[PDB]
Amino acid sequence: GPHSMRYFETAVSRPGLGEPRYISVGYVDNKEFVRFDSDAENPRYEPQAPWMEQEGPEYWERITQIAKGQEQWFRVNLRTLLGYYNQSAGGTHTLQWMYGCDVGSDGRLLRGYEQFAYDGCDYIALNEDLKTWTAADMAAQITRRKWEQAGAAEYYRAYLEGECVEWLHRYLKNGNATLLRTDSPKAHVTHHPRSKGEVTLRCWALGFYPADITLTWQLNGEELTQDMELVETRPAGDGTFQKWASVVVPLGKEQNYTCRVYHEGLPEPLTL
Amino acid sequence: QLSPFPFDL
Amino acid sequence: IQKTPQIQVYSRHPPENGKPNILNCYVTQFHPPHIEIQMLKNGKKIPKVEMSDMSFSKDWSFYILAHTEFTPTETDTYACRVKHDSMAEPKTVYWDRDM
Ligand SMILES: *[C@H]1O[C@H](CO)[C@@H](O[C@H]2O[C@H](CO)[C@@H](O)[C@H](O)[C@H]2NC(C)=O)[C@H](O)[C@H]1NC(C)=O
Ligand SMILES: *[C@H]1O[C@H](CO)[C@@H](O)[C@H](O)[C@H]1NC(C)=O
Repeated sequence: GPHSMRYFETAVSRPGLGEPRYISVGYVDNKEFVRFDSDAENPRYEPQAPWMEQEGPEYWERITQIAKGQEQWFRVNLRTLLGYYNQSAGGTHTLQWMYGCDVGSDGRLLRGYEQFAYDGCDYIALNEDLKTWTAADMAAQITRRKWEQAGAAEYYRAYLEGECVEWLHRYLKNGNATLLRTDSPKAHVTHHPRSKGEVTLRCWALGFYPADITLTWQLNGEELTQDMELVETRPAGDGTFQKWASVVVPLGKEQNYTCRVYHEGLPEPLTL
Repeated sequence: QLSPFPFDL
Repeated sequence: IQKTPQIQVYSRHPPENGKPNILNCYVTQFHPPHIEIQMLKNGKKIPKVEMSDMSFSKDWSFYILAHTEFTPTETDTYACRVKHDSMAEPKTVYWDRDM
């Protein structure tokens, strides 16, 4: 159904060394398709996804310019900020930026955002209406004002509504056969020799995609949602991820406890 | 399609 | 501001000692991005490693995924070392088979 194309470009300060390492990256539904990297022998926006080879040099050039340009912006900028934060030129920094548009299966845009951050803690962000500015601290509100003068909200909002959605609609078409693959998870349970004369049922799900997955331990319809310490959905390797669940259960009575795995790619939810 | 940024932060 | 590296370790498949597997070492929530990683085994630094997906979630936290070509043997023991400004000395995670 609906989708999202977002870009997460960062800048790391290397004052003494010689130049910040502005690195950009691009995603279409949690899937990375382009990355730049201002430290490479040849700065080039190389295709990650396979479906991005079919574009051409016409499009691979038009990009690397936008790249080096923002490089300047992340440079020029980053510096003004040690002035704002009255920090002596030496402490490494990180100016970050993220943007994109979320489109409903229907076709029209649903929401778009832009956000900057300087060393983690938020610095400023456009609001939902695409017109307001949520500046973080005093040194950041300085910017909120200045941007309302040139009309940051009408410039960026412009890119959001049309173009971001426009190109998005292009990407999906080009990589349709790949992007919409929904790999279903594989069932697996486990019990361990824990010293308390207890057992540990481990509900193992592997090779799945997308990652948004629901997973719990049961006991008669009602779900043992409290004792099941589970993991943080982590990247297996090839492309399909994995997740696991835990419930400490003494012998004999074990057979009663169960696991359940919910995921967008199953015809009937799984009960193990 | 990365967009350009004029307005210096 | 600094956020400390959460280290997770795990194989790419259920391990049955012998079969050439891919031992990962996923990181999360470290910041600033400058982090040192080291793949180990009984203390001999594993020479061949990886560095993929160096990106960041909305929480402005940079991460990575490193993996070597480990091979399970009930007698040996693997691990993953990592240095990151937001801590006095490097933390070490020896891998537990069924995790
Ligand atoms: C996904 O790939 C294409 C593009 O999204 C889908 O094709 C639809 O759109 C075409 C125009 O771009 C129309 O001309 C086609 O009639 C229409 N359907 C087909 C079968 O091409 C296509 O359906 C999708 N493919 C899959 C496997 O879902
Ligand atoms: C650091 O500079 C002054 C001290 O000269 C301090 O009071 C201030 O809080 C800091 N800078 C800003 C912009 O507040």
